[PDB]
Amino acid sequence: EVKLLESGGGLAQPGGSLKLSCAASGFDFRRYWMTWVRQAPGKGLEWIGEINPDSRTINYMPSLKDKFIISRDNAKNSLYLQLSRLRSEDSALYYCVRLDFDVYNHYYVLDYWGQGTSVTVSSASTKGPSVFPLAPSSKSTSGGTAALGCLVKDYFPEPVTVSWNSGALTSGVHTFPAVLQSSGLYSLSSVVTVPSSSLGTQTYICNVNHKPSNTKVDKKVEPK
Amino acid sequence: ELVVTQESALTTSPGETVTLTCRSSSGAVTTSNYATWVQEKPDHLFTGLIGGTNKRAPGVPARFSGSLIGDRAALTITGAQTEDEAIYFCALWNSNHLVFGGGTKLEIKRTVAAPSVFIFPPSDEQLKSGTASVVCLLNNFYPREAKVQWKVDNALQSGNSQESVTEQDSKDSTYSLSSTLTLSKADYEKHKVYACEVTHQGLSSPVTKSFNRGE
Repeated sequence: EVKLLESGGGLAQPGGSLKLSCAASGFDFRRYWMTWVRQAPGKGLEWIGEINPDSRTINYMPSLKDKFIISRDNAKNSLYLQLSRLRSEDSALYYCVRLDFDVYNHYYVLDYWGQGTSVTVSSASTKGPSVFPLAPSSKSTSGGTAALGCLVKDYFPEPVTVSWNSGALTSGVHTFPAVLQSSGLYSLSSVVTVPSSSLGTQTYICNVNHKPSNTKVDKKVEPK
Repeated sequence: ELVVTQESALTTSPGETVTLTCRSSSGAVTTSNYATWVQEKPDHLFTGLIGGTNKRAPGVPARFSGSLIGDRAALTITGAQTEDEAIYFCALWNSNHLVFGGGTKLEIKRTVAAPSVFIFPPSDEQLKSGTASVVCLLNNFYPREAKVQWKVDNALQSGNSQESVTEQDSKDSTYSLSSTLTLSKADYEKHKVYACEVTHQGLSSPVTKSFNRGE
């Protein structure tokens, strides 16, 4: 019940600036060094910097002055990151990370990580997805299973979240990595496979959320 | 420009020992670099595994250990389990800074498994909109290499399909693949037979799933 919840992400215009924030609970935030890390789509991890408990020591990745500004507010158990002079290379997931120091043990670990906020730097406007059913058939069964799904098509920017039956259905679910179409828009599919004989046994609803365009869609996928 | 390098990809079987390494362009990796390892599982789920070169973090299974091998830091997994499939990042401290390696993808081997194949026609809702997507699903297969060929009235399609693959499943060690063929509504309506043709090591001959437009 260590919690690290990020916010502040979304679409930002090139050259603009943006403030990410992270609220922490379930540990004594006042005593811990905190870290920001990021990861560009399909790429590796990148350390941005860290800040000690009293804000007197702030370490940054080699970069041009004030590209990043890290601060914290111990009264609000909160950590902040100011990004400035935004360009497309800044498009990433940003992670709030707890650093476990320990001088006697010679021990420094990034033990607790937040889920991340997404930042996309672009001047293209936002687009909500269309959600189309991928309908199962009783006659189209492979390997003892029937397959159904949702095609989440033509959205910008990433990400979308997908779930089935409001999170009640998880077994047999595969949500695929999104692909970037030549139109500049993303597309992904989410599928569920179930034992053939259980097909008419339950309802299948895909729940699609796209925060950047405020699109929530609930699609019932019917045997057809 | 300290650069940290790791192997891109490694494969091991369950129960075997596997060693991941981490090298530095500045010097031998030393105790003074306080090497850390971080595990990334699907859904951006992170776990700190090792700190200070060789100290295993609380909660982490005893199977993981850290050490130095020659010039490098090493992560060793003894008796690899299917749930050990992940990306492993090393990171080195160099004075003020932390520097991540590029990460190592660890694949866990299993017996060959043929894909289940499914084809989905475009929905009527999509066709209202002027385009048509045909989707092909290859479910739960191993190893990763799989060919999908799209055919439209038996003509091989090229340059109008996209495909994406899941990470290796932590329980059954398989992959799934999804491929989309995109054409215009007008081109979709001109043709009858839509086929997804699949080849894979587990299939002694190609599996074809197809449907006829409006049947």
